[PDB]
Amino acid sequence: QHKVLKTVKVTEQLKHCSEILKEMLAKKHLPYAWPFYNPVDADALGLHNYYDVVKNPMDLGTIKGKMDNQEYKDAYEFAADVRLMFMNCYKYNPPDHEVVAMARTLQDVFELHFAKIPDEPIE
Amino acid sequence: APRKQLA
Repeated sequence: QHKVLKTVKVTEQLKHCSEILKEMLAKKHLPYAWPFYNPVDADALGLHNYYDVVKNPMDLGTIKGKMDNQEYKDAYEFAADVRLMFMNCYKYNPPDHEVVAMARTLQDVFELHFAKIPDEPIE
Repeated sequence: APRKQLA
């Protein structure tokens, strides 16, 4: 075989993912990332229809928790949760909502960083 | 319809 072990590359890639998550949680992005630090509080916000339209809520805090608990089998799985988070926002809010603009700015950060993970994501 | 209000 030789070369690098697949389990090692996956771990390296998940480490890059952790670093991307850390980047997204930095104070630098606070102006447009804060709405995604925690789960959306439908109750406290009066969004009585949030869990109706959004079947799988997601947020940076939860993704951070799953990463810390070694729950992602690979980078694609991590990416899916990040995109789910943005998808939820685009689906629940009106296209012109201020939070949508913030999501897209934060997604600009994510996509540009994720894509620069050395080589291409392994399964 | 409800709408989220960011602060």
